[PDB]
Amino acid sequence: AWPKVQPEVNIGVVGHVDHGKTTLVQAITGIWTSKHSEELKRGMTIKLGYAETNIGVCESCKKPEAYVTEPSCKSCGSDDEPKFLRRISFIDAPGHEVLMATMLSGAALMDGAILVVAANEPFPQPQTREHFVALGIIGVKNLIIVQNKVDVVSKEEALSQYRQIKQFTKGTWAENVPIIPVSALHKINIDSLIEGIEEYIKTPYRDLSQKPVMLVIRSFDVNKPGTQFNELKGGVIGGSIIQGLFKVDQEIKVLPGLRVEKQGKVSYEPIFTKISSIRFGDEEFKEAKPGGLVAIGTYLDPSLTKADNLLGSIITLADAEVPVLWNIRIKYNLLERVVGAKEMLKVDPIRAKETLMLSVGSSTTLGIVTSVKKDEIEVELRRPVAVWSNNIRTVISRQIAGRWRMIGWGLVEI
Ligand SMILES: Nc1nc2c(ncn2[C@@H]2O[C@H](COP(=O)(O)OP(=O)(O)NP(=O)(O)O)[C@@H](O)[C@H]2O)c(=O)[nH]1
Ligand SMILES: Nc1nc2c(ncn2[C@@H]2O[C@H](COP(=O)(O)OP(=O)(O)O)[C@@H](O)[C@H]2O)c(=O)[nH]1
Repeated sequence: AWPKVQPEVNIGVVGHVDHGKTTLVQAITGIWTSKHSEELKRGMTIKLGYAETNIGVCESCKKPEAYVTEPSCKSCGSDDEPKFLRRISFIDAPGHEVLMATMLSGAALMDGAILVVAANEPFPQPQTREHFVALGIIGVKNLIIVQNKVDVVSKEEALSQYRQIKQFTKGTWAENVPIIPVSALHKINIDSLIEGIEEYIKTPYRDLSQKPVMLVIRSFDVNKPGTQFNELKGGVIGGSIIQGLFKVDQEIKVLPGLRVEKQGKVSYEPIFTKISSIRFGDEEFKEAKPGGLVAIGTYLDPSLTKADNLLGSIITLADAEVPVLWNIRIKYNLLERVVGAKEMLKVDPIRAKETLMLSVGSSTTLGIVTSVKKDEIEVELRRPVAVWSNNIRTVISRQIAGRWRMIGWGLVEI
């Protein structure tokens, strides 16, 4: 049989609202991310859609038809069980997509991505352009561009758009990003895309020795009304593990931790607890490595997690040595101009004393610029951030319009 393992890679599906995301993830996993089917034990997030599936391959059959997401090769001859390759995950935003602190969270999480393009829409729609830059900012490594709705246009028209795309990434990092044409609605050429993600979005190297770090993006009080006091469960923490691994029964801590305001002065003292359980989807595990969205059971007073109280925090082992700074130094790189409302907009260089919004992992706090230089700036922060590794990508954003907007990215230096 195939093994009941956990996902080992996260793929985010980004698509201009109405190009195919929700349906495309379904054509692959067989699940509908956005609005869906179970909560009694089905993995949930702050708001974003999420789905997982196994990936296999039939040894006898030819490709791409040989890739399967289920343990069967009948579809092409064999009564033989196909070869398992890996279990994967998909994340996307329900009938929408950026939401501004969401696209920033899903960044330290995404291992690769998929840009959905409607084949019956002139390329590139505005929202696609910004998705495109957002991905560059985010540092999206492995990318695949999917030409959706290809079944509603002619081969020639599809080809026409194909070129437009190829000659839009003609001079960017996307230079070679593959373009795969499909129909998520009617499921057409879906097998090629699965080949395409097996080739272009490979599972990243995993140094299992690195110190464990998980980004918290969800947390709650699982207890239902009526629960008896001696029978209630500890708080629960949903997040994605970035590096290392966590095991049930390990002592851990939450950073920055608990916000305490003694003497009218704010300050955060880390929150300690132990892992009571690890769950991926609806199945329990012993350990939790990077890949997929994991649910961690603790021994925390439900008041602590209740209603995503711990969102933006990170979990590490109790003795892990992780700074928690209220002032950080960032080696940055801005954008020349941002996708403005009308047509464009030019970004002003970082001016001192102006308030910005940085993203660190699943964190997003506002800070005041205290220092500003060619390649570096320093900022005071409203709330502190845990810095588990040296250079951790950060996303600088400015309330350009009336709405915050990415204006560059940088590395947190310590
Ligand atoms: N690791 C782990 N995860 C669990 C356990 N029990 C439940 N979960 C997680 O809890 C999730 C569902 O949470 P949910 O019941 O919707 O929280 P809630 O009851 O809406 N919080 P509230 O009652 O304040 O509205 C599932 O996706 C599942 O993974 C457990 O014992 N261990
Ligand atoms: N013809 C065609 N229609 C599609 C395809 N994928 C999705 N659709 C249509 O678009 C709708 C879903 O749009 P949706 O995926 O929710 O937009 P999103 O939430 O931004 O991803 C469905 O009602 C489908 O009828 C496709 O591959 N081909």
